[PDB]
Amino acid sequence: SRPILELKEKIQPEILELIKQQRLNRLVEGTCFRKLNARRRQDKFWYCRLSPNHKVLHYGDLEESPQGEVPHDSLQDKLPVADIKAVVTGKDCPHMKEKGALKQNKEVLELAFSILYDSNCQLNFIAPDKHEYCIWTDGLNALLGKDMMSDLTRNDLDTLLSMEIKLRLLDLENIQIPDAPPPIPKEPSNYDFVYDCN
Amino acid sequence: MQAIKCVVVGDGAVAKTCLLISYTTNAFPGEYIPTVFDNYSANVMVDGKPVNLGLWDTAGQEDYDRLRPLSYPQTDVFLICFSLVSPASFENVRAKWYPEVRHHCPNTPIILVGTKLDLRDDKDTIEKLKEKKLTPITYPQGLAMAKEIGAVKYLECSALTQRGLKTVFDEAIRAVL
Amino acid sequence: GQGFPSFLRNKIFIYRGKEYERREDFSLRLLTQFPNAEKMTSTTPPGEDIKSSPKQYMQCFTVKPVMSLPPSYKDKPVPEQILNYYRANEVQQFRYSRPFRKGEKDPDNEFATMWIERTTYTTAYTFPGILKWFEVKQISTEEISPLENAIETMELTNERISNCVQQHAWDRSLSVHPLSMLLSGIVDPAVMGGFSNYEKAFFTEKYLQEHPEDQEKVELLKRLIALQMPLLTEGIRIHGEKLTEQLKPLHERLSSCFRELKEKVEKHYGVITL
Repeated sequence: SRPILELKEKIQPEILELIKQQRLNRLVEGTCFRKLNARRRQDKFWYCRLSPNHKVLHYGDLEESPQGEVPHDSLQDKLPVADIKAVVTGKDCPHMKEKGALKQNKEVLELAFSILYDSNCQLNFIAPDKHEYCIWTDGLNALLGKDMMSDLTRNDLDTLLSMEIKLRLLDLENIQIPDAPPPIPKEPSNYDFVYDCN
Repeated sequence: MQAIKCVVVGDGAVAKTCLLISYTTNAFPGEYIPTVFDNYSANVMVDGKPVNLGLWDTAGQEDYDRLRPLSYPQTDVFLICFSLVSPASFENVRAKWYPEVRHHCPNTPIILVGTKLDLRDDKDTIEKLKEKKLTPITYPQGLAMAKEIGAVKYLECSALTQRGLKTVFDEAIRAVL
Repeated sequence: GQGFPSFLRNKIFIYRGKEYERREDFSLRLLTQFPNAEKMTSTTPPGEDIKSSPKQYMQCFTVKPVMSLPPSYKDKPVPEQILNYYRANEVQQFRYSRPFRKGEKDPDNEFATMWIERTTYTTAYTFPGILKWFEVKQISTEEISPLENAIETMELTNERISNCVQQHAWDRSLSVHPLSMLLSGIVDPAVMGGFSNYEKAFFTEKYLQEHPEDQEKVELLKRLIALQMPLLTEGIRIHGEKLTEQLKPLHERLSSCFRELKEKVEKHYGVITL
């Protein structure tokens, strides 16, 4: 399967961009995200919707909505996409290093993600669990245009790439691929096609 | 329909009046028009209902310490101000402005505000401060002074960009609200 | 820009914003409406390259809704409500002020350079209309001398003081804080003294050499402040009606400086009060 694997991984990008646009759709549809220390009558749930233009983010201190996102002008409909330095995930979050009343417990160690903007403002947000946490990080790096950080994303990569290559090997059934490519027959330099074109 | 009293002090070397008038004028950055009078006002909606307000433009000369406190009584909030790029302004605030203000009105929410945020990281301004042996003093120590007073908020804004400026005024209004 | 659709490219529009939309709130709301959400900084003049260049460029700024003429109202003592309605509604003209330095940048003084290129806008249809916006139909500029600058600043000052005078003269359960606002700001141009600025800039004989023939305006300013002064008198007495013990030091300072400026205009300015 050496030529098989080479050909398989070598036609990569289509699956990757499909995954990324799916992440884009997921960010736009979004959900009600989780705040920090929403205990004393604070809305833990609040939606963060990406623009269909994927350039502004509709988010803010929205209410405890179990239905999820409500389409409207969120408390802030803009997140400057063009200037986000990064999102800190894990211990890099300054809110995690808090030792006062905003102490995030070690149980949100993988729900800590803070959008970097204004060089001093951060958005220390919490995800309900791991898979969507990785999903949102993936969506952000898709806005960032770099690699993904969802295990499920690598899952999708391998599985769909395998499906596609598997559905191509139908022509080559009962046939073998010389690992060394077959020698190219010498094409006569004349292009005077005896038969007409098209 | 209601109005809010709001005082602003500070040394005259920072020209906070420029900031205030630029905000109220809704003007383009670097496009404000200097008036002949002080104590500007505006009517602003922050939440639910629009509210009136007025900003006591108080001159920061040491001598007018006789007239300035007479304006203090029954002011809903006060805004202490400084220059982020003037260590001398820091010395005045921590040494003169903050002490005497907290003395005068110990019972009122306070917000500290930076200035010349663009000039904070202005490399030429920074190198001028260094060669003049002054410090382009940054946020975390401003946050330290905010903790020092426990001000309800501290923010840094700029006039040439009006960045956070709207946020500055909104935080000021919602300090009461 | 050029990426704009045909009817949008290189076109100027005026938008009847909400009751209290800040310039940048509306700006961002429009950014929602558009990709390539950028702003040039040369707010007043156009950009020739971007008259033809792609990459749509935008700019937002409040303009002044030029006061309409309520017909047959020009002189009757009609109450304010009518006019404040007419103040912003049923309007077509829009001016936009323009700062400019024209003169020496003397340190203590800004008015030695102050010239304003107010830009007037006339649209096709009068707000409000079927659409919450409209293109400009004709655009024009203005030019304002520091003489004029002083003139109209003084004017708007006077009518504002009037405005507060009658609004608090009609309503009783009314905040005294605006009275504090005004009376303070006018009484002490504390950060910088506008009156002495007028004196140094215009009342000086040096201006009468720079503009000898254009002395017919310093007399106008003298008349302006002279008409101001009794309005200041009614402001003082209105405060006395609204005076409180906290305002009492305030009120005495106001009143003392008020007669101070009284005699200053009467004799030091040598201007004749009515």
